[PDB]
Amino acid sequence: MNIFEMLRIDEGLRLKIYKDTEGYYTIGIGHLLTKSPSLNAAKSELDKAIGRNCNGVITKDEAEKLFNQDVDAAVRGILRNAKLKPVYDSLDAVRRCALINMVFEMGETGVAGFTNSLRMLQQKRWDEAAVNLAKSRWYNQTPNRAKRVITTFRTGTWDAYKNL
Repeated sequence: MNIFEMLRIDEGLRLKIYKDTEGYYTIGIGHLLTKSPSLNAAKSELDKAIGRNCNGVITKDEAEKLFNQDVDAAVRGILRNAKLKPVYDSLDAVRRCALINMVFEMGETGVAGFTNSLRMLQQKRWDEAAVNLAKSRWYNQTPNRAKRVITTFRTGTWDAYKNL
């Protein structure tokens, strides 16, 4: 298991504009297009992102390209961020994937806001961090994906994805 397989499990693969759990326009593997209510705005962002007139539809190849871009931006973002970088540096390889996952989903700014949990992760207080992370809108809105990430932080193993 690796970061890509893990996020492919969490986000799915959709070749047509769809709406996320939050109501927004997304395509491919969790690639948010816009928070705007306009399907027309969405289609315009899509064309812009792809470099072609897609009309809401992309190829599997295009989804993967987007995905590669997103994962990379997530990693560089953590490493350029003063709050995240030190937590990432302190972690083992598996738990590193978990932070990557949170950042890809919620942005650097959003994860940077989980002050307390980041502090417990840096301190290797696995159980306490898992308990604090669950006290979030994040967990309440998408409990199954949140539980998988949380278990990954708790155990430092791929157990929660192993079935999936």
